[PDB]
Amino acid sequence: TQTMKGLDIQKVAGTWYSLAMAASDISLLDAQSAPARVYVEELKPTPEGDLEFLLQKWENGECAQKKIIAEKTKIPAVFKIDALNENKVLVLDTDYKKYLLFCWENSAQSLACQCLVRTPEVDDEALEKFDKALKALPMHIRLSFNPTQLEEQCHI
Amino acid sequence: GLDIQKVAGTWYSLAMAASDISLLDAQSAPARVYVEELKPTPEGDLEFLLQKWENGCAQKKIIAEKTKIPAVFKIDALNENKVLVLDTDYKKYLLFCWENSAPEQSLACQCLVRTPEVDDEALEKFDKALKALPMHIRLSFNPTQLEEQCHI
Ligand SMILES: CNCCCN1c2ccccc2CCc2ccccc21
Ligand SMILES: CNCCCN1c2ccccc2CCc2ccccc21
Ligand SMILES: CNCCCN1c2ccccc2CCc2ccccc21
Ligand SMILES: CNCCCN1c2ccccc2CCc2ccccc21
Ligand SMILES: [Cl-]
Repeated sequence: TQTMKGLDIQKVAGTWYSLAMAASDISLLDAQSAPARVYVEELKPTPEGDLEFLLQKWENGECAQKKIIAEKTKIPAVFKIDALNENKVLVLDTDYKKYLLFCWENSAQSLACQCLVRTPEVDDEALEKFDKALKALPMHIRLSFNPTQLEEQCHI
Repeated sequence: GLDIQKVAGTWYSLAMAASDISLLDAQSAPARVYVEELKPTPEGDLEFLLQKWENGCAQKKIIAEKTKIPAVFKIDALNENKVLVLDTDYKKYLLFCWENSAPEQSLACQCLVRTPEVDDEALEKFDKALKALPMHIRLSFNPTQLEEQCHI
């Protein structure tokens, strides 16, 4: 999986909306509570060059929040979220101002990718770049959300 | 022009898409139905033999009655539910949609193939047909899922 060259995380800070999602396996995304059914609400880079994700997910009939710190690695658009180097964040592309494409990757191979946007509207260009970036990847499910869902907790 | 005799026989649901996530987001979801067989009738109707996952595979026959429009079939007498055949080469793939027009229109489309194998060309024709439709969920099956009927 190829990641962005020359990513500056200082330019990704702020609130985001998970516009579309895709995964290598149906059961990662299909259920409301599926393991990869996670909604990115905010990105916060640290001075150290780590990337904090503020996430929402449906559990046990309620929307829950979690902060995940993705730690910098030797590769500038690749972050680790465990000590065992099993789970990674891969940033594929961003124009900073409108959209950001990234994947969760687990190499115990599971892949769940998202198209994030800065404003809670459909961006056809962002969706097109998302689809193009996914062309090389073995995705078996894709989901996209309407503007109304983008503004509700857990995209209800 | 669609020839319903040539669409007869065994099929496999390779991929599915729908206008609404909740139509396809569980084995239990209303549009999560797998096509096993198409049978044309002498009267020019099209029988869909389906399987649906229920409490861990149940079989269902639905008759799609011919209309005055070719490749458009009605499932009920209230003209609420329709089958639209989008495209087929008879021997490899068939694309179709369930449609319902009862406050928002529902659409659920499939790519059927003649053998339980991934067909990248058929999946590409399906992807092209869906570009003009407002689909919010899409999923495709691997050869294991193709052979295991309703089980994925
Ligand atoms: C079956 N439990 C799934 C894990 C829950 N999860 C949450 C919880 C709330 C919001 C986001 C997430 C995503 C990932 C994560 C990370 C760390 C602990 C729990 C969770
Ligand atoms: C497989 N690890 C936990 C499952 C959910 N998860 C995914 C999903 C697909 C690919 C990788 C990962 C890595 C960790 C992670 C982090 C936050 C949400 C979901 C997930
Ligand atoms: C492996 N590439 C799949 C080809 C297109 N495909 C996509 C595309 C992007 C994300 C997910 C999927 C899942 C399967 C699917 C189902 C129906 C049409 C296209 C696709
Ligand atoms: C009784 N089932 C009604 C809904 C499921 N359904 C759908 C789904 C989406 C769009 C149209 C339809 C038409 C009816 C029908 C026929 C066969 C399988 C599913 C469905
Ligand atoms: Cl989608």
